Amino acid sequence: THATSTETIHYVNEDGDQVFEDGGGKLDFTRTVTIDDVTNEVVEYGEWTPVTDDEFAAVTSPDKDGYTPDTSEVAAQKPDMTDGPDGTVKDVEVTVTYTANP
Amino acid sequence: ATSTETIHYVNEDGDQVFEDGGGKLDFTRTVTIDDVTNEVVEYGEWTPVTDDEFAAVTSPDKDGYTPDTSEVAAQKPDMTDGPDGTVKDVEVTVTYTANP
Repeated sequence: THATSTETIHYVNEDGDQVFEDGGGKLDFTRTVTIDDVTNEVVEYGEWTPVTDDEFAAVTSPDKDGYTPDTSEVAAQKPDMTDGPDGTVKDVEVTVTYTANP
Repeated sequence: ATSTETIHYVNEDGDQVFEDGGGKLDFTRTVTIDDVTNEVVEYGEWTPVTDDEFAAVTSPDKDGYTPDTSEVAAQKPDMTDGPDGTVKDVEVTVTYTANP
C-alpha cells in the first residue's frame, strides 16, 4: 500500500536547472479495511484519515539574490486520494521558477 | 463460526438408541483492520447466516420407552468475542426409560 504522500517542490531556473534543494515534506494517512472473518473477503474500505493533518502546510520559497521566484510561497496543498481495493494516497508535485532580474 | 448441536439419545444403561439428533448453524463476524499497520482495530459481533438459535427437536418415538422429554427446546449457542472469539457447540442428552 502507499499511504504516505510526499510533496516535492522543484525549485528551478528558466532553463529548468535545480537552483535549490527540493522543498516539501511528507503526510501520512491510514484507512481501515473490514473483512469477513470466515471467507477473508473484503466487505468495505474505510475513508482515508490523516495521521496529522489532511493538508500539506504552505511552503516559503528560499531567497536567491538577483532572482525572483514566481511565488514566494506555495500554498497549502491537499494530496489526491483514491478509494477501493487499489486506493492510494497520491504524491504532490509543484514547480517554482526563479527568473533572473531585471 | 459454525455451531453444531448434538443430541445424544440414550437408554438407562448409557447405550445410544437412535442416531444423534441436532443440526448445524453458521455465523459470521467482520474484522476491521488498519490497512497500513495491519493491526486489528475491532471485531464485529457474531451474526447468523440463518437463525441465531437451533430449532426445537422432536424426540423419536421408541416402542416400550419414554424419553424424559418429547422435544428438546430451541437452543441458542453460546458465543464469545475478541481475537479468539468463537461460536460454541451445543451438547444435549435425552434419556429413554423403559416403561414398566
